[PDB]
Formats: sequence, C-alpha cells, structure tokens
Amino acid sequence: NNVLNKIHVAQPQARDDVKRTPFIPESVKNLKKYDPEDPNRRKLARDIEAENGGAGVFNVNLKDKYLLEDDEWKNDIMPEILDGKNVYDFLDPE
Amino acid sequence: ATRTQFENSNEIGVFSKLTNTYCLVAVGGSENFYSAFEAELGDAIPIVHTTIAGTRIIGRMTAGNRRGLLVPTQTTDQELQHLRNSLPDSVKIQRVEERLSALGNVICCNDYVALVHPDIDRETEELISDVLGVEVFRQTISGNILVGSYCSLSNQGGLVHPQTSVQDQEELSSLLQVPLVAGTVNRGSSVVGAGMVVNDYLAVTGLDTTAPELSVIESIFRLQDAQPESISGNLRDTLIET
Amino acid sequence: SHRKYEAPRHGHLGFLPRKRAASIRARVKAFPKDDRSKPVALTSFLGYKAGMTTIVRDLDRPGSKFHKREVVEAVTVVDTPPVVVVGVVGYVETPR
Amino acid sequence: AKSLRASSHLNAKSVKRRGVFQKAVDAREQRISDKLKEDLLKQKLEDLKKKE
Amino acid sequence: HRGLRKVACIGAWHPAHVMWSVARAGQRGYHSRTSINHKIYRVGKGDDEANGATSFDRTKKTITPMGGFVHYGEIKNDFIMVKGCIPGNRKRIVTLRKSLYTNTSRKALEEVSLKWIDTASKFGKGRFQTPAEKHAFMGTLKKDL
Amino acid sequence: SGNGAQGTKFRISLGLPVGAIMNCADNSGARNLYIIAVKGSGSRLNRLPAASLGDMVMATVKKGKPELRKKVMPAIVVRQAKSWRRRDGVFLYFEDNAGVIANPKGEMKGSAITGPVGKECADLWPRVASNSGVVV
Amino acid sequence: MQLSWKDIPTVAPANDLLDIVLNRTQRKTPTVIRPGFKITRIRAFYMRKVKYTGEGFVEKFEDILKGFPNINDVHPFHRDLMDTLYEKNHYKISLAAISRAKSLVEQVARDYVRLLKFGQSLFQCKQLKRAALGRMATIVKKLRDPLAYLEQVRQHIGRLPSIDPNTRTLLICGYPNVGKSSFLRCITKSDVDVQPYAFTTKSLYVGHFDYKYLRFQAIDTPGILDRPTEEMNNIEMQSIYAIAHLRSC
RNA sequence: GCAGUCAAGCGUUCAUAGCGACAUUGCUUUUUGAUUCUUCGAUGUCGGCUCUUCCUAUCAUACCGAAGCAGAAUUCGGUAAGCGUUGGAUUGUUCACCCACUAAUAGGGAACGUGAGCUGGGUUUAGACCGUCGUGAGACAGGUUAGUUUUACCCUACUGAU
RNA sequence: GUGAACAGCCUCUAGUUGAUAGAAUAAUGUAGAUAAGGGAAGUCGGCAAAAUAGAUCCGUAACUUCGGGAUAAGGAUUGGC
Ligand SMILES: [Mg+2]
Repeated sequence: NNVLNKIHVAQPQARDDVKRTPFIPESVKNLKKYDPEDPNRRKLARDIEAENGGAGVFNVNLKDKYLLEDDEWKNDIMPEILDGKNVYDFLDPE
Repeated sequence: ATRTQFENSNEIGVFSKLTNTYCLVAVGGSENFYSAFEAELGDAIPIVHTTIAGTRIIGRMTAGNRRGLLVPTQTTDQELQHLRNSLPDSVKIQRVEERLSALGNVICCNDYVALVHPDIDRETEELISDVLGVEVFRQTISGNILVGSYCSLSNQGGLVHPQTSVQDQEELSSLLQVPLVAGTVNRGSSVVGAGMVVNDYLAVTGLDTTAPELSVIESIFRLQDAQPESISGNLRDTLIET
Repeated sequence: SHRKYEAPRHGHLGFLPRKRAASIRARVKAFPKDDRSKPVALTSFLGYKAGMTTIVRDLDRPGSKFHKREVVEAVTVVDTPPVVVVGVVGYVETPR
Repeated sequence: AKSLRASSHLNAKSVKRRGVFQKAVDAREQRISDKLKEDLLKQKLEDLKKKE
Repeated sequence: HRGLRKVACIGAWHPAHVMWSVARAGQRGYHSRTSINHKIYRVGKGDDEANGATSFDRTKKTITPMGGFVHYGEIKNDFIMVKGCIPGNRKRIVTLRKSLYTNTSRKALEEVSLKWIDTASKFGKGRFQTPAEKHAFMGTLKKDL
Repeated sequence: SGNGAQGTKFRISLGLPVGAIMNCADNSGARNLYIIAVKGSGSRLNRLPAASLGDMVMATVKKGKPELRKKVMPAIVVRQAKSWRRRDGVFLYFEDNAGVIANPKGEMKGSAITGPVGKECADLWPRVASNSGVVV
Repeated sequence: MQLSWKDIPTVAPANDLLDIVLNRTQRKTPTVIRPGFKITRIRAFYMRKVKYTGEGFVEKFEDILKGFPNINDVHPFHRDLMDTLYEKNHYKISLAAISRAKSLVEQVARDYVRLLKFGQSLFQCKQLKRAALGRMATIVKKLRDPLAYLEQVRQHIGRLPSIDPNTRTLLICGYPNVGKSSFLRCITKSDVDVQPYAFTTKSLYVGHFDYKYLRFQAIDTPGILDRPTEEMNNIEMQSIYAIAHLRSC
C-alpha cells in the first residue's frame, strides 16, 4: 500500500464545463533541436563567454538583450534621484 | 527531461523559475546554467538573468504563470524595472506586499488553478486571482504547510511528495484537475517543488535524479509527443522495486 | 619550560623603532624605476587630506557574489591644488 | 596553500604582466601625457593676454 | 598589586638583559607609513560646478558638505577621491606615488561608476544633502518672515 | 564554509559565542538550543568560538523532546539580534536568536520555519530557503 | 565494510614494523638527560618511553584488526570467496596471532612501568628501559610469518569486484572457450579478455547494463569441469558458490 | 634474557685450546580478530596567569623519493624550524584521560624560564577535632579545617625624549 | 523640613574658613562609574560587582520538639490635582 502510493495516479472527476488545455507558443514547435557536434548551430553564450576570457573574468552586459521601441537608447542611464524624493515614485503614464 | 546542475547543487526550482512563456535564472559566477536553458528553450521565450532583493534564490521568492509574475516587497525598484524591460507586454508584473515574503513556497499554480498557504491574506488572494487570471484554493498537502515547496504543477499533470496519503491525492486532484503521483527527486528528497522546474513541454531537474525518477517525471507531465501517461502502468516494473 | 600554549607575537618587528618621525612631511623612499621610451611623466604629487565621505557604487565585478549589485563604502577626499615647478636636481651614480 | 613568494605563482604572474595588464598601463601613460601637453598650451595662452 | 595595564613577565634569569622585543611602553603615533594599492574613484575640478553630481543624481552640488568639512575649509580646488583610509589626519600633507610595479589582479582594472555621493554634514547627524533640501523639508521659520 | 554550504560566507558580526541559549524555530519538537562549538572557526589563545548568522554549529537540546535531548547535532542560525551590516547602506538586527537543527549534509529536519529567516542565511543554505515561509 | 574492501591502510614486514615504531619514539620523546638531574625527572623520563612505545605497537595493531573484514558474519557468499581463495584456516590463524601479540605489548608495558618506579639511579632505570624495548621487539620478530601473509592478501581483496547479492544479477556459465567472454563484451562496458583459449579469466568478472530503467549486473565464470564433482581447483570452485548463493538468472 | 643449531672472524707457527657477529630455533597464561569492564602502592616540593626568544629529533602547509599506489583516500622516507599548533569538563596538581572544533591540535631548553610581576590554591610555625601508637608529656611529612606576602628615587639593561 | 526615626540630605542660633600653593591634563596608579551581543565559557573557588530592598493587599512548601519554618517562595500597586 506504500508502493501503491507511488503507483495509484489520481483522476480529476472533471468538475466543470470549462475546458483547460496546455499552451505551447508556436515558436517552440517551429524550433529545431539543438545539436552538440555541428558546423552550424547557435552560439549559446557560454561560447560567447569563451572567446574573451574564462568563466570568472567575463563581463556580461545585462542590457543589450531586451525590448524597447528604439535601440539607440538601449544603453541610457536611469537618473533614480533628484534633490529629494527619488524619481521612481513620480513617473507614470500621463 | 534534462538533467542540469546549478553550481554544485541539485536544487533547481530554488535557483530558477520556469513558466510556459518565460524563464528566470540567477546571475552567479558564470554562464553554464544559463546555457542549458538555451539548449532546450531556444530563442522562442525570453530567459532573464535577474536578482530578487539582491539575492540568488529567485525561484522561491517569485511566483507566477504565463500570464503574470509576482515579486515580493523587498524587490528593489531597479530590479522591478529590469524585469519589465526584458519581458513583453503580455505578462503582467506587479509587486505584492504581505506579511510573508517568499511567494514560491506559498503559491503553487498552473496556468489555470492556484493553491495558497492558509495564513495568506484575502487582500492578496484577490490580487492573485486578478493578476494571474486563475482560481485560488486554500489547502494543505498532507498537513504540510508550504504548498509550493512540496508540490510541482503544470497544465499536463502534478507531482507531490511521498508523504501524501492516497485519500489526500483523490481529494486534491479534483481541485487541480490534473493527475497526481507521489514521487521523489534527486535520490529521495522530499522537497519535490524545489528540486525541479516543469512547464507543459519541458522538465529540468538535478543530476542526482535517478533514471527510475525520470521515468515518473516523464510520464506524468507527458513529455514525449505520443505519451497519454498510461505508460506508467508499463513503467510499473520500475516502481515496485524503486 | 616550553610556553605550554603557542601564540603569535604581539606587534610587528618590521616597524622598529616606534619613534617620532623627523618632519610632518614624510620623504619618499623609493620611486618607480624608469621606462625609458615613454613620454616624460611626473611620478608623484602632493596634497592636503580633508575628511571622509560615503559612496555607493554599482559593483561591476565578475565572479563575485556582489556582481551587478550596489555597494556602499567609505572614501577619503584629498584637497589637491596645482603645484608649480621651481628647480631641477641631477644625481650622479657613485660606488657610495 | 602556496605562499606569496613561491616560484610557481611568481612565474605565473610574470606572464600576465606580459599580456593584458601592461597594455592598460601603456594606454594610461599615453592619455595622461596628452593632457600634460595641453597643460602648457592653456598656460601659454594666458601669457599671450599680458603680451597684449 | 602594582597595576594591570602592563606586561607581567619581562624576561628570564638568562640572558640577564631585557630583550629588544618585549613590548615596553612609549610613543604611539606620529610615525611615517606607506599604505599601497589605493584606488582613485574621481578626479574632480575646482572650476567645474556640480562635482558631487553623478550621472545618476543630477543635483547641482559640490562635494563640500553642509557647513564644510569638520576642522577644514572648502574643496574649491581640484581633488582626488580615493577609497579606504589614507594614513594621517585632516589638514596634513600626503604624497601620492604611482603603484611602483604593474598590478596584476582584476581589482586594479575595473572601471567604477559612482551612483551617489554623500554630502550631508559631518558636524553632527547629517540628514540633508544641500541647504535647499533643509529649507524645503523644514518649511518656513519665524526668522524667515 | 565547508560541506553543504554553497558559495562563500561574507563577513558579518560575531553575535553568538560558546554557551549561548537560542530559540528553536522549526517544528522539530525542541524548544531551545545550546551552542557548544562553531564549525569553520579559528584557533587563537583564549578566544571563544563565536557563531554568526548562517553558520552550522553543534547544539544540544536543553528543553524539548527527550528523544532530541542528550545528543549533539548540528544547527543553523537563522536570527541573530546583534546588529550586522548589509552591503547596501543599512545596519539591521532581528528581535532574538534562533536556530534550526540539521544533518551534516545541510538538510532541514522539520517542515516549517516560523518567523523571518535572514537574507544572508537564505542565499547560503538552499534547503533552509525551501522551508522558509518568511524571508527577511 | 560490505560490497567492497579497499580501506585497509597497509601492513609492514616485521623487520620494518619494528623500525617504524622504535625510530618514532626516538624522534618524538626527548633524549637528553644527565645523572645530575633529580631522580623523579629520571624516572618519568623512562616511564614515558615504555608507555608511548607500548601504545605505538597497539595503535598499529588496532588498525589491522578493525580493517580486516571479520570473515565470520558478513554474508554466506563473501565468506566463501575468501574460503576458496584465501584459505580460512591460514586467514584466521595469522589475524589471531596479532591479537595475541597486541595483548602482550600491553602486558609488558603495564608491568615494567610498575617496576620502573622503584629505580634508584640512572643505571637501574636505563636497564629497565632497554629490557622493555627489547621484549617488545621479541614479540614482533615472532610475528614475521603472519605479516608476510597479510600483505599479499591485502592486495587482491582490494581488487575484488563489487557484487551485491541482494540486487538483481544474472550468471553466465558454461565450458572454457565457449564465447561467454565475447557475450559479456558486447552486452556491457567492461574489459574482459576474449582470447581464444581455455582459462582466460581467473576471477569473477562483472559487467553492468540497463533494462527498463534498472541496473543489471552480469557476472561471468572462468568456466568449469565436473570431473569428480568433489575436489577441484581454486579457480573453478569460485563458480559453484557464485551459482549457489546468488539468487538470480 | 636463557636453552639450543650454526660459523663470517680470532687464538705467538694452529680449526677441533677459548671466545664467537650477522643469523637461526624454541617459553614467559588461550595459532581461529572469542575475549580480557587487572588503572596490583614512584616517600628530595611546583602550577598557572602574563610575555618574549631559541633547538629539530617535523604534527600541519612547501617541493620531492619509494611502494607489494586505477582515481580518491592513505602508509614510508628526504630537504626544511620561514609560518602556525586551540576551546571546554573533574583535580591545588603537573601528569592522566574524555567531549568538540580544526590544516594540525609536534617534542623539548632558557636556575625542571618566569615572587621588589601576580596569585596563596598547595607546601612550611602557633589554635583545634578524628583514627592509630604511647602509662604520660606528646609523636604520625595518616585525614580535615583557620592562618602578616615588605622596599626601587640609585647604576645598568630596555622602550621613548633633548 | 522630608521620614517609622536622635537614619541620610538641606537649613536657623552658635562657630570655623585652618590642612604648602601656582600652571598644564602623558603613561601607570589609588578612589568612583557606564558599556553593544552572549551570561561564569573566567577562576583554587561567582572573589568582586550587578540584581533585590520602604510600604499596603493577595499568597505561602518540605519538615517540626507544634512554639517555629516566614519577609519562605511568588504576584498585583505607588505621582499630581
Ligand atoms: Mg578464452
């Protein structure tokens, strides 16, 4: 009965009209399988890390991998303070 | 069904968060753990190096599904700003204030049904249902108090820790509407939620997780494309011994 | 006997004798060597120390556990007005 | 562990001085020597005002 | 008997001389010291207004705190901000040599970016950066009107 | 550091010396813990080995279950009440001393931890971070 | 312990086992005394040389007896490989000769320290030390024939393959030169020689494979001949208890 | 150590006079890891707090050698004293043994380091009780209680200052 | 006057202002204090110091020669108008 705890799966009893299905984004289904030994494959930023220094020395730009309407201000600096009353409390839409 | 190790820890759900439309990883040291998510997920979903309150344990502080992401109170303004820059607009990102900080131990959920700690306040229970777009149920797994550490979910199925009674499994599956098996991960760890991460098409677990334990996990989440989970009866021969 | 319990020495014998120095401006004992292809470069500069203050900083240190996090620490501020040249001295190498 | 003056590390540290860390100094000793040449040109312009 | 702030046993019967290394009493301080590997953060300029303003703060202020440094005037000159603690005290003269050898570690290569400079008053518990902050936070006073 | 401790332990102030009675936070069945030794300690004449936040110390139960009592077993400190330093600009301190008992691997014994666990401990031990209801 | 035996430190020959202990007490304990010294300093000098050397042989001998697997009450199979290969009579005699020798060093130490407190000068205390180290040397010179045997059994018991009798195995038995080495080579990752003659393997070679998410270990025999079914080589007798004890295919 | 088996050497010219090394063989309470909680009586006074130095006969770290060493973990040996070597429990005790951490808890000297540096716990006067001995005064370094700790301003050394 | 009081503290009548002084504030002292976290790990030994304390009300054990033990222990409260 203790091994039966690891055998007996449970059943939902189906308890609604509402239907609940798993979500897969279609770029996952469109995606090829990664292959370890291949002349052509994506870099996998381990290997971006590898060509300029080892493990502890490599400096990751946490930026340059995110979404904005203009790339030209991707590296700008949030001010985060003016005289009193830091800027994150004031900014909003409108 | 991939084995992956953070620096030398078999614990993965502590150190990473994985939903259907994004993934969250820590920043410690070097990009070996980040690469293994790019081996599986590809470019299809954003994967984010982030810290929560200047820590590395980002899988137990946050909680969410493909619709929303919840961070605790101690998340600083820069780190809250950093999450929205990476993730697209389809996700809602909202800071939640409570008594208890760690939302990962307290909220276990799929895209559809959530479970909460009993001591959580109803002014957050309203916010959880509104942001994540899910139902909320107040329940304990086998009289253990943290439903996020001791249970792991997806839309496919659910996995619980082996102290769960069989009477407790039949009651609790009516709430989650998914099949439930008692199991262990990483050679007999009771903490099944922290050991692994799982979404509807991928499971990433520790290196210490044995091949009988991957057979249970690959079954209940139905990781191959032609698995109806009924092959656990075919895989019952592994279960009687192990 | 044999001291029954070993313990490290108190004080550093390198800094002996502990005495008052000769002047309130300490002389420099040794200079960087000579890189004789480079342009002319003054080796040192002298100014007046003035207090202390705190600085926070986003630590850009790969490998640490405080990588990409903020660090508060203390700095000194030395008042350093410009300094004007009035003399030239040459030194001949002797076997003395 | 190995002490500060061991022959193994001091042979290892000598290679790094042949590589990256001397290039940053030789880049540094060119930028500072540029501003010291512009220290004379600002101070000769103020001497031209008194020549007027 | 006869004290507790001292060394109890100062020698043995042989050699019958007090050794040169037995921690006697005497002068403390006013020695000359060399402390190496101190890292410059900021080279400001006296003609440059808003020295204390970083790329973040955007508040026009000079590194001279409110009511100046304690026991010293105002930094209206060029200055070198360096981390740690230079030996010596305030209003004394220091001499800044350069590095004596090419430094190897990664700590001597990193580019800093200061996010906020403190300029609250050091003569007490400084709670305001600029005097414009204090008159904003206090409100108005009797002596103002 | 030692075995089971992931990453390095930064310098925080030494609050709990040898012979310090501290509360037992978890639901293991003990009430209080008595520090007798600190693993990963130094060696200096007449010092007392002092524990800190997030160290594995050997601790005997003085009051609790008689099963847990009269045997020495490891314990991880989770609350300090001595003022320590975070590297962002604040000094903070908790209300009392606290510890949870563990195996030498670094795994927890009970299911729950009441009260806040320190942030420095929660980065250090993942199994404490699994059972931590309240962090900071 | 079970399932393997590798944690046995060493065992030295009796000429070198004496040279280890006696040179150690010359280096550790002090050596410089004078007749002008007060006699209690003289007595406690020589009491310690009997006591510390007396502990010296015991700490060596305590490490031997704990480390050897205690062939009685392990497992009916693991007792029985050592029965054919290591000759249980000669195994149990030599390990008993050390335990007798361990008690006599404790005997000489606890007796001569009791006699050395009644010394009256340097000369009588010097005689009681030299007789004490000599009688400890006599017991170790008597112990030559056990220790020469136990070094050569320490090596192959380290090189025994790990088998668990409770786990699921399968035996592969037959004649010499059938192909049961060649079967084992393609079924698992193992280095078993496939040379075409009769007795290639001289020990029970083990290979490990997987079926339906399980660990199966496959055990090979040297191949056997029935010829009397009563008396047999040491090589071929290894098979029969590998057949008798192991409960599997 | 004794009782033996030898004989590499010696005995003025020499085997067998007389020794006689390395060897060798035997018991002194149990050839089958069972036991075996056996701590069988030291008759002049030191121990510890503080704090320096020195020896190497090296416990740990450095580089090596050999092994009857797969890896790991160890065992043995060489150079080496530059650098470290602890926290507690019972006792006046050193010693002794246990608990626990640690890379390791190495050994010794300096009047068995160290009193105008301390402590007075112990030892070493007078008071007093018990046990034995003595007809008695009293003895016992048998047991247990209570008991005065003095001086530097001098020369020199040494840390500082003209 | 405060208070149970000839206690301690301050004052009225009466008496004294005598005890070598001046300038500076190093070490070590003698006398008197405070200290973050832990609470005897110090030591021959809790030596010393800290803690408790006046008062009204509630409440008080083993034992006992029946008188005691006892302020046993322990717990609430205190100004002003
Ligand atoms: Mg063959």
